[PDB]
Amino acid sequence: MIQVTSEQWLYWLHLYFWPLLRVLALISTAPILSERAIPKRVKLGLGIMITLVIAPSLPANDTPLFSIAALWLAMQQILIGIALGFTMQFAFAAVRTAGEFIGLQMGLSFATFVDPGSHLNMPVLARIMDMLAMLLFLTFNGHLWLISLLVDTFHTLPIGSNPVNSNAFMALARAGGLIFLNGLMLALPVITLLLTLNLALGLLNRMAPQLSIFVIGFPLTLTVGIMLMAALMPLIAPFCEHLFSEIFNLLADIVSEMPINN
Amino acid sequence: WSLSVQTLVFITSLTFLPAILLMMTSFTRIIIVFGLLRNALGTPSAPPNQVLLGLALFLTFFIMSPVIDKIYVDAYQPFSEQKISMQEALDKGAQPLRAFMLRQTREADLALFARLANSGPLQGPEAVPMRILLPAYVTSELKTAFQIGFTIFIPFLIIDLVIASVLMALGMMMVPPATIALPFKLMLFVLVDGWQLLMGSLAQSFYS
Amino acid sequence: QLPGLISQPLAGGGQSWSLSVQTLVFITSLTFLPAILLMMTSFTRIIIVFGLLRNALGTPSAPPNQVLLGLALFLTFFIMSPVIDKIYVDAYQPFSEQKISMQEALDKGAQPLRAFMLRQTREADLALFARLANSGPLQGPEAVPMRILLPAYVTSELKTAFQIGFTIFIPFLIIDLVIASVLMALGMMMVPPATIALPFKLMLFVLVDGWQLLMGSLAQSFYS
Amino acid sequence: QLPGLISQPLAGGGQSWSLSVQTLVFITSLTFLPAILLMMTSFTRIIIVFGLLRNALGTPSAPPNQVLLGLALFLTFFIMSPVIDKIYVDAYQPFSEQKISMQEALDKGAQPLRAFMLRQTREADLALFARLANSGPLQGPEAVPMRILLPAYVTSELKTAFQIGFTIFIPFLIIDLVIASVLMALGMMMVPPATIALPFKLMLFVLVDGWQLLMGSLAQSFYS
Amino acid sequence: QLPGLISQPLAGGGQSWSLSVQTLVFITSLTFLPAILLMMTSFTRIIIVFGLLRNALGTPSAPPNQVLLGLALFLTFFIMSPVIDKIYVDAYQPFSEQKISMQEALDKGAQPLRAFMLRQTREADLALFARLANSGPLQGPEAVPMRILLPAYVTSELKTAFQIGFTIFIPFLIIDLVIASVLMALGMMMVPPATIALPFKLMLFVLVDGWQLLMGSLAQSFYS
Amino acid sequence: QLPGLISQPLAGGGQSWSLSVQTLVFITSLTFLPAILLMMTSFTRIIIVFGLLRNALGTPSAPPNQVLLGLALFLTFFIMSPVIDKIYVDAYQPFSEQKISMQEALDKGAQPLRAFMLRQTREADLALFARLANSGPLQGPEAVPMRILLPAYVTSELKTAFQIGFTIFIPFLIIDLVIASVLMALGMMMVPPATIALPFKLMLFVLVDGWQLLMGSLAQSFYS
Amino acid sequence: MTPESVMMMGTEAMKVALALAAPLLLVALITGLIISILQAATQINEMTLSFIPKIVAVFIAIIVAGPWMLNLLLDYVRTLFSNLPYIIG
Amino acid sequence: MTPESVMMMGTEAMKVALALAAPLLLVALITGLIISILQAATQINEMTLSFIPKIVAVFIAIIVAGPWMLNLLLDYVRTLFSNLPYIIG
Amino acid sequence: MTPESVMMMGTEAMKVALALAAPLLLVALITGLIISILQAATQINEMTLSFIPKIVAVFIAIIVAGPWMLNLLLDYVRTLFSNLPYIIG
Amino acid sequence: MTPESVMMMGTEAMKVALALAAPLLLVALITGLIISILQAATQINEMTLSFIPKIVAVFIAIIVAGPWMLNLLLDYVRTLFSNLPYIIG
Repeated sequence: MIQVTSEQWLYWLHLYFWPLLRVLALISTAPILSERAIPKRVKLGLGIMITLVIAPSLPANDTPLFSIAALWLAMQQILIGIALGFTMQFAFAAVRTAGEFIGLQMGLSFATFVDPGSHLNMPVLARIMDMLAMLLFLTFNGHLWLISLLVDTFHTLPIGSNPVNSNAFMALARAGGLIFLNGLMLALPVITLLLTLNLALGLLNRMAPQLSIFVIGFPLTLTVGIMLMAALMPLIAPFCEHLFSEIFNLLADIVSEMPINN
Repeated sequence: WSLSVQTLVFITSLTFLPAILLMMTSFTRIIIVFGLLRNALGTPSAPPNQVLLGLALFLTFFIMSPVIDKIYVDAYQPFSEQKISMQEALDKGAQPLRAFMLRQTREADLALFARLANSGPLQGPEAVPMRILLPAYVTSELKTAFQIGFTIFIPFLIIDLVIASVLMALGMMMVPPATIALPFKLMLFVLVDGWQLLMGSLAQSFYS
Repeated sequence: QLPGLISQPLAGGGQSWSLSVQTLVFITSLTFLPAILLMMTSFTRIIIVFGLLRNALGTPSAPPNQVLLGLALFLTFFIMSPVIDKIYVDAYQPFSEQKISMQEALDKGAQPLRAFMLRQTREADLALFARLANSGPLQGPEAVPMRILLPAYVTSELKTAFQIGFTIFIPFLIIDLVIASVLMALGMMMVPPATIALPFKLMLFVLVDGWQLLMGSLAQSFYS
Repeated sequence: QLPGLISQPLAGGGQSWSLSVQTLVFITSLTFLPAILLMMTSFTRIIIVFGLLRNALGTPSAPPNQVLLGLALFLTFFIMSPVIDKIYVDAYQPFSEQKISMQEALDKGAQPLRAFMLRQTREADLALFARLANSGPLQGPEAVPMRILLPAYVTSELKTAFQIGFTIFIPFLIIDLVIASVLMALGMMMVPPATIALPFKLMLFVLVDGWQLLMGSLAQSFYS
Repeated sequence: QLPGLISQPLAGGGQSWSLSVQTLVFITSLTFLPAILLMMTSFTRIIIVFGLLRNALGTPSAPPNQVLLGLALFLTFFIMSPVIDKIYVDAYQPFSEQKISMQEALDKGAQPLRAFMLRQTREADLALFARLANSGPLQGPEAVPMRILLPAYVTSELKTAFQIGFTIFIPFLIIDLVIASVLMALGMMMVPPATIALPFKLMLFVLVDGWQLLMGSLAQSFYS
Repeated sequence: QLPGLISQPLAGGGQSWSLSVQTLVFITSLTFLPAILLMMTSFTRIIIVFGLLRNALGTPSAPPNQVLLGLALFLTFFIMSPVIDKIYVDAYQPFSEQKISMQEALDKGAQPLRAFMLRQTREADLALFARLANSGPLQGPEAVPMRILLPAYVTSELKTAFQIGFTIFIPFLIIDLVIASVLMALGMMMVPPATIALPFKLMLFVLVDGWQLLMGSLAQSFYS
Repeated sequence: MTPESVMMMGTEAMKVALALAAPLLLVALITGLIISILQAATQINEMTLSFIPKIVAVFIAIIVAGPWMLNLLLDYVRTLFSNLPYIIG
Repeated sequence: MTPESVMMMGTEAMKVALALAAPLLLVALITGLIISILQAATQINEMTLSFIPKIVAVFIAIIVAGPWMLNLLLDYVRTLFSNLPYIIG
Repeated sequence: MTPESVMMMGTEAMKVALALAAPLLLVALITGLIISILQAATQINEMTLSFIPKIVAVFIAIIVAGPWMLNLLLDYVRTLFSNLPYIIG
Repeated sequence: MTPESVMMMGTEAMKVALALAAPLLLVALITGLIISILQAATQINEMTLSFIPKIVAVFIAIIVAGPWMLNLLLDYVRTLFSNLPYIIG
């Protein structure tokens, strides 16, 4: 019946292993590919589906996977995958930061202000904005672009003993500053309006110290913030288009800069 | 003598195989949607991964039953009693799977994988090999599963935000909104009997 | 009995694994069937209800996940012991000493499970999945396919577990809300109400003899 | 010993590979047997009491889950040296040199566990599950089946653990309330009382010899 | 030697390939083994003290659990270099290429651990657990079993760890109280004192150079 | 003949396919190797700096832990690129072609790391740990064991990371104090200064381009 | 499990919660208002002077009406757990 | 699944959230304003005087407007489930 | 583990807590009251003027009544931990 | 770990804390009293009028009596961390 001899069973294992490892490094840290909702079995299955197309037309750098060469090659593969995935984490980190800063001004998580102890953050609004960012990412086929960029990394720098240049790593770590910048640029209107509202509440406190932030400000501030976020949504679509595009350009430049200095 | 350990290692490796068959079935979308729902309830691992995996397997068996029957009548029954070759029975076991994949696979994924596979122009859909159709199908299933999960994921965060705002407006800054939102989320999910609607929506949207 | 594998070396340092389809599906099923057998049994409702109770106590992961999993297994074993011993005397006993075929022993081992599911499966779920599958009349229990019985049974168990959990949360929600309101009336916006609610929740759950009541309700919810 | 894989040579250098039902049930039970053994070894009550103490200290995960879990195993091992060595001399010793088969070795080693769980189980839980099982005339302790003994024992251990945790919660709740009231009276209404209560909680717990008393209570209240 | 996979011929040249019961025990232990093996080391007290310090800084999870885990392991490796070397030259070396059996290899690797935990265990805990176990005089180190030595050592380490942590909270408690009092006396009532006190606490901790003080104090107190 | 498996014949042609003790240590500690490897690198300082920056911004958990764990990894990979390069050209380059022996290769792979750790450790920490270890003169860097260098390195990295974090708090502390004082001088007692101060803190952190400065400082002050 | 059953169960639960909280909140509000009237009649501007009387009043309310609330809550939970295997079907 | 569809879904979600929270938040704001003005007219002043009336007002609003908010939530969820197959591309 | 025994333990704990916090709370209340009366008589008022005398009074009370409160707490906790194996059931 | 040792350690800690806060609290109280007295002459009803002089007085005290407090804290923490090995018995 079904026949599976030794050579086929092994060659398949050894040949696929390195692109498999790079792809899994990308998947295990990635915008949507790295989610605890996705089980690890699906995580490995998608990786080996990608390896099914990566392996053909790829140099056969088949070294034993129980030696120090295996450790060194695995290090480079994990470095490449982690670099790509965590660099693309920046857009969603930025939108989460913007949402949580909007929420803190609204007063959603005031326990964080008074004491760091306890997991009483629950940035619900940040979660909603992160959902919207992920759905826009899906509609823009960002994961497809990530897969294509990973294929390009396979092509430009093959599986080998050449060390990866570290100037690119420092450049993309330095690019980590985009989180707070984009968090402000996304949240300027609501932040300014809520600051003006809080100053108005302080002016009301002026004439009557009996007026308190707990008594009056929090309900009104929360209502105004909810209305503003309902009104701020249409701004999200072009902002996400710019945000993903700039990060994709940055990743392309960094990948093009990696292999010159091996 | 080491061959008897090599065969045991081969069996151990083969135990990892059924991931491929689950990719070929509805598992990859259903399990992701259910994990997103688990995250939605604000109570991670409230149904253990074993329970979620088993119910996903049952849903896939319900959905993939006609495909399994076609494979049975086309591939398994002429090969169980050795009436047909394995190399061509494997081909017979993919054509229903081919038609099943092509219905749920988006054009963008297929175009991307054709571009990155260095393949030539194709005259017919049947000419599309498995090596290119499978990853595109898995990616499309990932995308649609996340879309379904996020569409269902809204009302629970709406409840979370509403309850957090009300509690904060009541001055209850130290009360954690999750512990009050979970009973209300379950109350809504039972009132709109969301299990039945979720099962039906998954089944119908995956049939279509 | 069970299918197997044949291996013959080819030349120097070679090996060939001859395999049928039954043995392949058996090997693939070994990693899934521990969960499947727990899906035919009452595990789902019990484990979901107990996880919901763990969240209700305001102290998530206070009993470790293995503790809940083991006690749920014990409760299912108590509930499913008649089905288990009927399977033993009808399927495992006549097949252990190869007195009867596997393809028919599997049929015998599923009949009590099918009866149990039909006892606990709501008619609404069966109708929903019959409509989704474009099935026939299905007037008789034997006419109900397993492909219809399994997902409908799972949906009914999920709905019942969610109902029981929601009913469970209510007294603890009352305790939490009352304590939070009392603290706010006294001021104490810095005091987390959980530190007061949890001892009072334990007070309630041991004064009402909650564990016996919950176990009895869970056990009696299956015979109906 | 344990069921596994069988191999019979066939033809020229051919190796068959088959297995029995015992092997397939054993491989699936591998995942669940540690949980069941932990259930029967009273790990539940100890780990639940210690988690409740961790919550009562107001400092979640101040001792990590690993150290708490390990000390729970150490306390259980200290408690059940007679059970463990009775099992060793009654089950493991006559089975290591294959003097008795596994089928009788399992029930031989489970007899001390059965007597133990009968000793700790309350009468009320046993009666509740006996009437839930709709059994006939049950008089002798040997007539008590494992299906009744296990869940009743689990319920009794859960209730005892929750009672012990509730009693542990009291002094820490007193300290929290006293310090919160003092802070509110002084007007420091933005200062979190936990940051001042935790050092005083630890001062009390090291001044009363809290660990010695807690271990002694968990040991003495257990053979009863 | 070690426990692994065994192959026993049966009947007419048929070979049975199965794991050993000791291998099953080994896997079942692995789930919690690391914790029990690491608590016999210095991990427990160090990790508890570090967690209590992290709570004391008013900034929970400012150093993540992984960093604290690595740091406790590094300090334990520093403290128990002589014990590890004795285990290595007495157990690991004569058993890596099997000059000795596994049964006495654990005994050789346990005697330094037994003597050390006897050094670091209070006599009160040993007396308590000896009375609970209803054992004999236990005059000699050979007389005291592992069953009594393990939980007594764990209790001693927990008590010492909370003593050290409570002493650690005192300067930070003083800082918090002083800053809160100053903020109230300035009328700054709604300002959260934690935000103003965290940088001051870190500044004091770096001027006093407390990190090396903590490591030295832990090492000197734990060698006693 | 697998690298981790050791086979020994017993009795009647029975081969005990058992697991090597080194493999046992690896399989027990696999969850710990990331911790030690990350502590031996610059991870220990970048993570503390990032966490203290999160606390300084008055917005705990504003960027997710995963993205900062990835960012800190990039800094470690860039900063220690010379170290790995030395390791490559001194250990792997003369060994890949089996040109030099195993025993000296670990020393050649550790000497650059040993010097790298020594360039960061304070003299005071090394003296303290050498005095606790009761070692000799240790005049040369080669004379310094890992037993002394490993804890000294981490206890120096913690101090320097805390100092950098405090320097990070200083401007945000000034911002918060200024905002609170401005609010209080204008009779706005009830208004919490944190809500107003948070957007100003973020805007000032972005306008001064603080993240680039933080990367520059972490890259510059570390090797010098 | 019809929405009408959910509504009746919820209203009964709110009744239990109100019965639990009505005495404590009522006495706290009454003592706070009385101390406020005292603060208004005599020109006393102390902020936290009412906290201790409120604590004393809540303490007395818990001591006096303790067993009544405890019995009410226990009976409610017993009824709920007894009707658990019947309200689900 | 066009981006405009996601954007409209988000706006509808926030509109539903506002419609759920606007009654309770507005009632709490109104009762807080009433209590604060009553305190300002007199000389009584403490922080906790308005908390209990706010709790009572929110409880009353939940009782009165409970069925309407529940119907809104159920209709929104049912429409989402019904339109789920149509939004898939 | 009857509700009567639970109420007895609760009232014992409440008595212990009251005796533990009576000196601090009463001294703080007396100091605040006298400082507020002095401010009213002097027709000058700073709300945070009374905080320092309150802190000083509480600090003195902790020194004077510290050992007695500590002994009460230690004795009561020892009784609880000794009766634990007898109150399990 | 006798209760007398705990009480002596707490007494030393409280003495150090008083030494820390005595200058700052004393100068804040004195400045507040002076401004409250001066407000009687001017009949100004600006509630937080004393805040700025309080801040400048506290800043002056910090920049004048700062190194003394720092030395006290450093010595006390050094003694605690040095005798940590000895407190365990």
